[PDB]
Amino acid sequence: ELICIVQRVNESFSLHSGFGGNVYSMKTEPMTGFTNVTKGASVINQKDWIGFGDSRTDLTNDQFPASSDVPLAVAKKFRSLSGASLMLSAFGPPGKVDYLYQGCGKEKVFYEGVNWSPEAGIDCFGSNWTQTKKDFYSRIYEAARSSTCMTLVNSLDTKISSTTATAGTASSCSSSWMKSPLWYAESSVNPPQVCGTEQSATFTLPTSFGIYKCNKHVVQLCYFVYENKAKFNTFGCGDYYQNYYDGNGNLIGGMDNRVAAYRGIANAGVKIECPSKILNPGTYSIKSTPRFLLVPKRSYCFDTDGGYPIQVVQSEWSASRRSDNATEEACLQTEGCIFIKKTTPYVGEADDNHGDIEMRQLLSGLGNNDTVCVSQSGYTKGETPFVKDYLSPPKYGRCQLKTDSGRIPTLPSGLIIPQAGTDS
Amino acid sequence: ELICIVQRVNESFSLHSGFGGNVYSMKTEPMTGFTNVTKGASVINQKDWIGFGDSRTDLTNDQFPASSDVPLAVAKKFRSLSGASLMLSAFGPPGKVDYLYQGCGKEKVFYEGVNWSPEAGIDCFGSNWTQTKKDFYSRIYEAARSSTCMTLVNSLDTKISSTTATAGTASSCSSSWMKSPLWYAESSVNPPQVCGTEQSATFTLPTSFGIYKCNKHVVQLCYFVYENKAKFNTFGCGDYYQNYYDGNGNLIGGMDNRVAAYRGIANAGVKIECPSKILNPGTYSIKSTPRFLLVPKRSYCFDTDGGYPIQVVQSEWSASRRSDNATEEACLQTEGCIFIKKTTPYVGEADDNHGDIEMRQLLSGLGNNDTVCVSQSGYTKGETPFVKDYLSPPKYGRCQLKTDSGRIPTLPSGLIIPQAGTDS
Amino acid sequence: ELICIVQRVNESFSLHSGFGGNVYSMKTEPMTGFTNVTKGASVINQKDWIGFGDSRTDLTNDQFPASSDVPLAVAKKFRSLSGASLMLSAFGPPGKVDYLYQGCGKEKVFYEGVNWSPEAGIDCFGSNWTQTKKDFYSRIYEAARSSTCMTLVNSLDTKISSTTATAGTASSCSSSWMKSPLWYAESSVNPPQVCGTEQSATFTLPTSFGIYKCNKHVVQLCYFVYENKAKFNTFGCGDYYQNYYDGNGNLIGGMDNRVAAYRGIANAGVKIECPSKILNPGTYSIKSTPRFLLVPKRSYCFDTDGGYPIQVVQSEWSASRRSDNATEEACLQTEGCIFIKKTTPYVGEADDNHGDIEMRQLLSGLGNNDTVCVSQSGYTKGETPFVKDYLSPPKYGRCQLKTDSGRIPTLPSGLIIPQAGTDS
Amino acid sequence: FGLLFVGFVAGGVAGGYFWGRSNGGGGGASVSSTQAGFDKIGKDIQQLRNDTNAAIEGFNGRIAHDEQAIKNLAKEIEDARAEALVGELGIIRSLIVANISMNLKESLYELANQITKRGGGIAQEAGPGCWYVDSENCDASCKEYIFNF
Amino acid sequence: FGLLFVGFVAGGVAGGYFWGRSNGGGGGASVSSTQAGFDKIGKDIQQLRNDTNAAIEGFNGRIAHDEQAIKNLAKEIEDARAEALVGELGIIRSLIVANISMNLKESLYELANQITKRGGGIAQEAGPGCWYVDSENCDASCKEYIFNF
Amino acid sequence: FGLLFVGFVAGGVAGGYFWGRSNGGGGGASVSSTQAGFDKIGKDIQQLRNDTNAAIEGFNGRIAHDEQAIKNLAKEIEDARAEALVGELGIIRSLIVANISMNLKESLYELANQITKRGGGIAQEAGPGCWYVDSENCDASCKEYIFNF
Ligand SMILES: *[C@@H]1O[C@H](CO)[C@@H](O[C@@H]2O[C@H](CO)[C@@H](O)[C@H](O)[C@H]2NC(C)=O)[C@H](O)[C@H]1NC(C)=O
Ligand SMILES: *[C@@H]1O[C@H](CO)[C@@H](O[C@@H]2O[C@H](CO)[C@@H](O)[C@H](O)[C@H]2NC(C)=O)[C@H](O)[C@H]1NC(C)=O
Ligand SMILES: *[C@@H]1O[C@H](CO)[C@@H](O[C@@H]2O[C@H](CO)[C@@H](O)[C@H](O)[C@H]2NC(C)=O)[C@H](O)[C@H]1NC(C)=O
Ligand SMILES: *[C@@H]1O[C@H](CO)[C@@H](O[C@@H]2O[C@H](CO)[C@@H](O)[C@H](O)[C@H]2NC(C)=O)[C@H](O)[C@H]1NC(C)=O
Ligand SMILES: *[C@@H]1O[C@H](CO)[C@@H](O[C@@H]2O[C@H](CO)[C@@H](O)[C@H](O)[C@H]2NC(C)=O)[C@H](O)[C@H]1NC(C)=O
Ligand SMILES: *[C@@H]1O[C@H](CO)[C@@H](O[C@@H]2O[C@H](CO)[C@@H](O)[C@H](O)[C@H]2NC(C)=O)[C@H](O)[C@H]1NC(C)=O
Ligand SMILES: CC(=O)NC[C@H](O)[C@H](O)[C@@H]1O[C@@](O)(C(=O)O)C[C@H](O)[C@H]1NC(C)=O
Ligand SMILES: CC(=O)NC[C@H](O)[C@H](O)[C@@H]1O[C@@](O)(C(=O)O)C[C@H](O)[C@H]1NC(C)=O
Ligand SMILES: CC(=O)NC[C@H](O)[C@H](O)[C@@H]1O[C@@](O)(C(=O)O)C[C@H](O)[C@H]1NC(C)=O
Ligand SMILES: CC(=O)NC[C@H](O)[C@H](O)[C@@H]1O[C@@](O)(C(=O)O)C[C@H](O)[C@H]1NC(C)=O
Ligand SMILES: CC(=O)NC[C@H](O)[C@H](O)[C@@H]1O[C@@](O)(C(=O)O)C[C@H](O)[C@H]1NC(C)=O
Ligand SMILES: CC(=O)NC[C@H](O)[C@H](O)[C@@H]1O[C@@](O)(C(=O)O)C[C@H](O)[C@H]1NC(C)=O
Repeated sequence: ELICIVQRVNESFSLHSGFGGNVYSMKTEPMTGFTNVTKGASVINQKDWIGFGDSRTDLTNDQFPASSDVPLAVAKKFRSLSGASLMLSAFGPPGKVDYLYQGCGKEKVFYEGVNWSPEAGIDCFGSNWTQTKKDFYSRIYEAARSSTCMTLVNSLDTKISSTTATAGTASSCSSSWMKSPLWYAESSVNPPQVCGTEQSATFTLPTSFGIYKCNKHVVQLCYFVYENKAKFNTFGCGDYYQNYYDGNGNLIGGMDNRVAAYRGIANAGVKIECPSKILNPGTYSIKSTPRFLLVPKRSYCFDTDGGYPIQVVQSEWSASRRSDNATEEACLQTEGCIFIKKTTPYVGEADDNHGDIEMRQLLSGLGNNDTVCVSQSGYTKGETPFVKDYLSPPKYGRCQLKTDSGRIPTLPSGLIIPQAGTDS
Repeated sequence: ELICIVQRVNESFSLHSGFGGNVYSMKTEPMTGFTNVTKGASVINQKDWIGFGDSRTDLTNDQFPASSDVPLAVAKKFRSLSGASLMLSAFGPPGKVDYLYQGCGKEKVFYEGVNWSPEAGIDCFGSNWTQTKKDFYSRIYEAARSSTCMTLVNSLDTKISSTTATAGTASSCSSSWMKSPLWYAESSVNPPQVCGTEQSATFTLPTSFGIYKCNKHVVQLCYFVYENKAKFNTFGCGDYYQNYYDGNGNLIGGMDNRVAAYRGIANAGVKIECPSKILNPGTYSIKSTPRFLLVPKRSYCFDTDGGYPIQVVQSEWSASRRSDNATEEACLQTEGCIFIKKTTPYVGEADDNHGDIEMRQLLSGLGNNDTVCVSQSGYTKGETPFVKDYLSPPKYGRCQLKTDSGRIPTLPSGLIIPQAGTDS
Repeated sequence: ELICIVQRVNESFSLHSGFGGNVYSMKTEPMTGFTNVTKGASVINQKDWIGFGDSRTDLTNDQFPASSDVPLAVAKKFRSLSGASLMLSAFGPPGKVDYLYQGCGKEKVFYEGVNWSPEAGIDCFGSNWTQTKKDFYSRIYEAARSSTCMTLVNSLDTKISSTTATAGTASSCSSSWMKSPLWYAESSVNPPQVCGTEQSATFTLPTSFGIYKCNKHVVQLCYFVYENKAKFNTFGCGDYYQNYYDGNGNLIGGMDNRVAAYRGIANAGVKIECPSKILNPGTYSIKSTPRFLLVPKRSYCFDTDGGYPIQVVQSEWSASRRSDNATEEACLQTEGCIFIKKTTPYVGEADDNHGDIEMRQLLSGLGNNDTVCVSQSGYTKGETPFVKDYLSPPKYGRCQLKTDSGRIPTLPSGLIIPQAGTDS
Repeated sequence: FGLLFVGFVAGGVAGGYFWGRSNGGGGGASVSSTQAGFDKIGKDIQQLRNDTNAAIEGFNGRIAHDEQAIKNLAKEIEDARAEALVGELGIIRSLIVANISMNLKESLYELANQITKRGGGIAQEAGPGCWYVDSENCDASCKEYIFNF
Repeated sequence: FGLLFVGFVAGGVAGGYFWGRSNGGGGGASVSSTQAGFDKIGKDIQQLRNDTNAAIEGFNGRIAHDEQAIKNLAKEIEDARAEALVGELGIIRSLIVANISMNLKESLYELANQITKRGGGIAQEAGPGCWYVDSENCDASCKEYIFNF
Repeated sequence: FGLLFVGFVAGGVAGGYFWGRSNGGGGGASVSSTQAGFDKIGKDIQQLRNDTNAAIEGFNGRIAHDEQAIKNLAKEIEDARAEALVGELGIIRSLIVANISMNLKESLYELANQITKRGGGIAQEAGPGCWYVDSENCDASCKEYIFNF
């Protein structure tokens, strides 16, 4: 009696081709799946990263950890002071906090700026600080994607030719002025029979700052705005002008009226525009209309040694106070930047303004020893190479790839019969 | 009696190594081969593409499909009018056709321009329209590789300071003038005892046009050319000049004689050069020598939202009429552009000028539901990853790769004997 | 009696998983290892490369091969002359050697320049030739990464308006002057009652040179430096100035005092700065302060047709003579360049200055038929895809990749037992 | 018909490995039992698919490093990249499969020797899974000792 | 000498699978027939190489998305890319081959059981392709029934 | 217990392929000799690992063309690239291994037929490596002729 072991399958059994024969089975398990994604900030390398911050990241703050959106372990990785902002420290308005930011880290978190919103009610002839703000922070983010480190340069080398000149003050600027720019005036210039001599000035973007090296510098080439010639002439004579050339004499910024029209809002009187250019280190020259002079005095110093895309985090107040989203749109219109945004408003644990639950869980990624990618869509670990949806740029790291679930191959399971040969 | 089945091969049998034993056989079939390539235009995605065109793509044309180089199904995908060109609609010369091109498509076919060749015999003091033409179409192609959409902006916001001034006319320009640029004159300026006041003007490149968004704008900063100072002084006084600065006052284009020499061809008298710069949206300022003023009035509006390489198609007349290849060399000297060229002349089916067989078979790719790559060498389907020759850039899509035929691996066939083990 | 062949392993036997069963064995051999790296220069393709050189590469030299750092087979691939440099041939100082370099090669070796060091003691009012030197050679290296060929353009088309003018001479410049720039003077200008008329000049960067095509040109826009206005006024009047605009009139280089400060070292008297800009081909305009005029007369002509990263080789003297490393730091601060540096000083075989052992073994790679990659770390063959350490950029070719030795997989050896199935 | 081949069935009917018998007094009409306790199997199937992970853990661990600084997604790029990677994966799948398919069918060949070596050479290898036992010198609880059914 | 090994031949002489015989009255000089109608084979060889396409269709369908905007060809780039891709392909080839080589030689092992199970256990598996038949209890059209030659 | 399985040992004790014997007068306690001169083996092991190179020479010959003009190393890029390449290599390894593992164990199956075809059908295939020889019709230098031990 011939006695076999016959193999056999149903209309519920399915074949699976291999390179080396094939296989039978009723069910399969997928080989891989997607990798969860977490909203917010995080970092792929914990010992090369730096945050710059404010009260919300300050541990010296008399109210920590209720006033903080981060744990301490994390708060140690920030260069914060309560009430600071990068902007204020670029200008040092009268009676503000003047923290010399300086850190070095490839991944960079920026979580400040609220400490100069409209609420700061800083005047000082500010044309539209929220504008100044946006253009400022952009050049910052523009320069911090390509830099390792950053430091405030809290005093620039400067000189004026005019020796009679004196320094400014405004009812509008708490009866003094900015730390930068510097403002110089001529008492004698009298539009009505005297118009004085043109003032010169020069200034030097240094090649280093202490241990920090300067390839590129973020400054403000500041000029005055007037409604018109007639408006201005009630002070000066002819056109207003204020101009910045380099060592060769090519013109970089400023506001020379003798070639372009006036643009000062009606009856707004005098204002100041403070657009931020990025300049190499070096000595730059200044020519102004005789009675007044303006001079850049601080800067932000960056290297060209390389950086990861940065993480800019939403820094507004609570509903009650007047904020703005000037660093959001700055992050948006700038390459290699990444915004972090709350879906709700800020609801503080110590103040109304300090200690948001959403933020704490947002910034909690900062956090972990095992983030592997960091995209505009949030951040992942390294479970699989795939994501259910695209990881939105800017991103860096071992970033996954959106594939459709129907393409993820599968592997046999449950009851399994081999196969081999034509069997015929 | 031991009774076997012995396997055995000849000097006509060849072995084939596998990872898992090897194989014997007298012949082989290649695993893959090359993929044919078709000259001409085509598109990889039929529902995201736009053509801009002329009579040769116009279906309203009283003579379609004899006057057309495309089928209708295809002609529906163009924004054409009989006798239009992008250039004319940038200038609107007197008695020309003035079609407001606007489409949005990633792949973009450009098949027009012949309706302004020398044959158009447009004068209007044109220095060398064929030059103007080339520099025009380049900035267009330069901006359309990086844009999704495009629209003619057929009226720009403008203002003059001088109020006595009046608008131009030329025997040479059908006794009127361009739609753009706009031309303003001073009756009183008399070189010989009067020289009048400098005219100012301003203009605004808008941030959008209807549904179309403007990141970048293609304009003409137009100026006058004179043989020399003496020539000019018979009108104006000192040097001629005409200058364009931005909102900050940096100079972009124009022709200021007071810093550079004159260059007007001998006894050519006055001419106009119309070079095309790409400018961001915004308000730009103008200073001119008192008697005359010029002002840009139209533009081409593009987004920065992204584009595929474009396909520029040879748009000349038939032998009998005077054409030029100004859009060929414009396509050649510009990144991400692709030219489409006939090997013969144009031989029309309705006219001499409308209905070429070569063109119809060239543009027939536009056409298909299954083009997968589109290179300067023409276009392929997705048979194989290889091509006999290189697919010449610019290209996009699942583009094949030239490998030598001798490297394409092969697979056994005909009589086949396995192998396994040292057999010893 | 059941009689088997049992397989069996020890605590010294290790398993090896395959896709198709596994394997046993006491030892393994690695599948691959690293590829040695050789310091110095070499080339991946012997028939497309060009060196430009000096006595050290010259075979006509009455002392070859003792005066040479290369073999002859290699020396044939250079465009050298004893005592030449690219710099001198850009200026042709009085009584120097004036070799018209011209070669075409993708890989490019530059091994010259020592023949203008401080030792050359060239005066001619040189502000800081070592500066001039660095900025020169940079624009050269900047333009030679992107070019196939290069030729000296030893005479540029030029014209002056002033007809009274005459040509310069200096006690300091061997009682004549540079070949370039050209120097023009006004006898009559007398600061003290005469100040003469402004001189104009123009010049043309050609679109080709003989068989060599010019997309880009390396020139010197040369100007004078003075300690101050008072210093200068003892010659000229008001400010000094000297300016370069293009055909449109945009300003490229020069030194106009009327907008930027003076910067001439104390009591240094007059000097010359010779910074090198890269300009397209075309006609460029010049305006100078009346008494003097300067004009560019030579150039280096490059194509945009493409190039490999270049190889710049350390060209100093021996200890005894005064050299500099101006082409080292030029190579360093410029993209796609590669420096080649000796660890010892130069110790010549014919002279002290000609025939270094270290160099000969450095440049011996030039050399071989089988270099496959060429990095800032030296050069490899094609043994393996890996290197023990990173191959430092700039690099090109089939460049290896540093992996850790512990990751290089291995393959069984010595006694080997198969395996298959759960065996249970 | 016994271990190199797989048959089918209709309607109801289970599937798998069973136990069958052939002829008799010339000629027979066959007779198929209802599976043996073939539990060595299910231990190994459980072993094997628990091994695959080695390669699966390998494929999972490899995600390449990238860096875009650009604000808008590179979608064809994304999906070319995703298509290449799913491509590579398809291969891997195909190999685990063969790595079982071979190794499963290499241990179905490591059970049918247990059967050919207990009652031997009574068995008389009709190859694998199948054998030739005469009802002359081996009978009924000589056949419940060996086949286990 | 019978299915795990392949021999050669010179001059003329065809190649393939044949039919051979060994000894006799002690001792023999061998005798090789001229192939059987072995048609199950050629059906399967035809089956198999018609399957390969599955993987070949797979390799064909994968062309990566690229976009250059540049007017001059990137030729080393082109050919590095082409070399990588031909590289990947070489592997695939090597696997189809093994996938046949194994599966062909797995069905030459699904024909020689048909031969070892007709006249059995007269056959007496001298392994595969080869067997031990005595001229005592199996003769001449018992041997044209079984081997088919 | 004979060629599909591998056993272990402790303390001292060599490893490899040997020669064993089973029962006797009912029942036996086994007896294992000290390897045969199994030299066909070591010729083939030497053959085989000398073949691998074909694929190893293939993997070695493929280094992709690159060009950076940048002065500072792209280290994540470098190592993503290096990780991809070591990745690809891991696969290749895994296949040479199977390519031996299969081909080694396919020639351990091309030695145990030499053994099953000399004294036959005295041998009586207890599969491979193992066989059934009666002490009735085959004895002692009939057993030094066949097994070579
Ligand atoms: C390896 O070869 C086997 C056998 O030739 C292939 O198996 C075939 O697979 C198709 C599905 O693609 C089935 O429809 C056939 O019935 C199978 N035939 C046999 C005889 O099994 C298998 O496709 C190949 N492996 C791969 C990865 O392609
Ligand atoms: C898998 O292993 C087999 C056997 O070791 C290799 O087959 C050898 O291939 C070479 C050609 O490269 C022939 O010259 C030899 O005669 C073959 N030997 C045997 C015993 O078949 C085969 O090369 C390996 N597979 C791959 C893809 O390299
Ligand atoms: C192919 O399958 C075999 C058998 O299932 C795998 O072998 C196992 O490998 C692990 C190590 O990863 C060992 O610890 C087990 O003992 C092995 N089991 C057996 C039964 O051999 C092998 O890993 C698979 N191949 C690959 C490349 O993963
Ligand atoms: C084919 O056979 C399998 C088993 O031989 C059937 O699977 C059984 O399905 C029942 C429910 O109907 C489950 O409770 C059992 O767990 C399964 N048994 C095994 C051994 O897996 C399958 O339903 C059959 N298909 C058809 C169409 O009859
Ligand atoms: C080796 O053997 C094969 C066949 O066994 C020979 O191939 C035959 O070639 C003839 C012509 O000479 C063809 O008509 C047949 O179609 C082939 N037969 C088969 C079965 O394929 C081959 O010519 C032989 N080589 C040598 C050198 O003798
Ligand atoms: C396991 O067995 C192997 C061999 O069967 C042992 O390897 C031998 O080691 C000796 C030295 O102790 C060498 O001189 C021989 O060359 C080896 N023999 C062979 C055949 O390779 C190994 O030492 C054993 N391991 C243990 C722990 O006993
Ligand atoms: C420099 C300094 O004292 N900064 C105060 C900082 O804003 C601080 O966070 C808050 O200061 C306040 O005046 C404020 O409402 O802003 C009172 C808040 O209680 C205080 N909050 C905290 C958390 O410190
Ligand atoms: C930009 C400009 O012309 N500012 C003038 C400035 O407002 C003005 O001179 C200042 O007027 C003030 O009422 C003021 O506080 O603004 C009093 C200031 O002392 C006075 N400052 C000066 C420098 O004159
Ligand atoms: C606006 C308008 O009427 N354009 C005419 C357009 O050129 C048209 O294609 C051709 O017009 C002509 O005058 C010409 O020779 O150009 C007569 C041609 O028959 C006509 N051809 C066609 C196909 O319309
Ligand atoms: C560029 C320039 O100076 N153009 C002057 C222009 O040719 C000239 O004033 C025009 O001369 C004409 O003969 C002509 O048709 O060209 C008559 C025009 O009315 C006249 N136009 C004006 C604005 O004066
Ligand atoms: C144009 C010319 O005669 N150049 C001489 C060149 O420098 C030459 O290499 C060296 O010239 C010298 O005056 C020198 O010390 O520089 C004498 C050296 O012996 C001579 N050396 C050699 C190798 O030619
Ligand atoms: C840059 C500048 O103003 N140079 C003036 C130049 O040194 C001066 O005019 C020259 O003075 C000299 O003593 C000299 O050799 O330098 C005599 C020269 O003939 C004289 N050259 C001229 C052109 O006047």
